[PDB]
Amino acid sequence: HTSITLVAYAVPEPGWSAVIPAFNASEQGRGVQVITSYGASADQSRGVADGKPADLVNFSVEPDIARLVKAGKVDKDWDADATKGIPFGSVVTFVVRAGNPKNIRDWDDLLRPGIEVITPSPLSSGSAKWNLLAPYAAKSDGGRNNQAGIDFVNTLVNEHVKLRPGSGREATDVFVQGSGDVLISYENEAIATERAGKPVQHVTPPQTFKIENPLAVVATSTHLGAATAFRNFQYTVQAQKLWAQAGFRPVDPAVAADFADLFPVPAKLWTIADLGGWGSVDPQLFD
Repeated sequence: HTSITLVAYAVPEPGWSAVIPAFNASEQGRGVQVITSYGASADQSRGVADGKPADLVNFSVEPDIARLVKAGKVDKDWDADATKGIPFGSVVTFVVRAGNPKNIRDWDDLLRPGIEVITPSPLSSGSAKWNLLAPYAAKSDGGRNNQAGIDFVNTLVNEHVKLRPGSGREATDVFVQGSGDVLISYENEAIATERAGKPVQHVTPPQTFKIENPLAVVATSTHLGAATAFRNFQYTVQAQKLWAQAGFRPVDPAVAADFADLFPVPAKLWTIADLGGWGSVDPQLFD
């Protein structure tokens, strides 16, 4: 039948590869084959902004959707929904080696002597932006003492980050091969890596950041019938259960309640709204 292409960021594949078969077994999804493309979130956003074929976008951070809106590739209606265009999300977590040999439990543990932190580059990855928003929000109490938030990230980046992988997936790879003592990553990526039999576990710091992964239909697509059907299917009860089962925190309040016992609330869940939204974080960015 028809073919649609999803240009997604680096780590959402475990959920997408579970939802697409369910989509293809539905009335509107039978026959519409979904091609997928995963990579560094910002790199993927730029690709579609300058010609890369796409019928749907699913990026790590909302700015990577706004770039496409600024370029006429994503209609502005994409977040006027009560959903705000966010079908799922995650939290920032510490990926750690099996047994937590170095006993990493909190953000102060990343500043201990000799601890190397694995985290991607904010130029190409949205994972890198979540990974730095959480310690900033934690050490600054959500923008109140803005200086010790910066001063923490300062000491974390300069003295404990040397590798600069392009994406969260690339950060997971080099960490699995043996580089670094703690990898800051999505909770879904830690769950997916653990399940692949890799000898790692994860501890979420008491204060962490709420990851919200946006999804939007590409306006310049010749398949907005199927593309809209594939986007709306994500908010169904079944798809929300599937994302949850894949390790991604669903936005359906009933499914999120059903899976609340596997997606534990931290001591403090910082959100982009706590910092004044992306409108006040995106032009202030660390670098």
